[PDB]
Amino acid sequence: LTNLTPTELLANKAVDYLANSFLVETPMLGLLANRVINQKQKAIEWGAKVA
Amino acid sequence: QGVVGGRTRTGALANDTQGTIKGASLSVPDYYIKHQFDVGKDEIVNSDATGK
Repeated sequence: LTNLTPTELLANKAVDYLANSFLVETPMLGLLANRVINQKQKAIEWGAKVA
Repeated sequence: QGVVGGRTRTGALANDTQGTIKGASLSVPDYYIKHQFDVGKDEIVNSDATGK
């Protein structure tokens, strides 16, 4: 009522909508992502014919 | 209440005042004990499924 419904007793249920539309494009990551190699070693050794 | 009056055993057969029954009248008055309020139809709905 004009006074029998205080704000603090009104729940005001929200729409279940979270609004994070942040920068999430990772195309450079997107390229060469599903081919990431998980080594059991910390080093990456490969040869290079330089001459 | 009426008066009781005496007469000598064989005396003037008289008349004495009777009780004056009286009519009392009240009225269920033409006035109200009332509570008048207005509720906006929003406040009914804004606080139907939105009340703690």
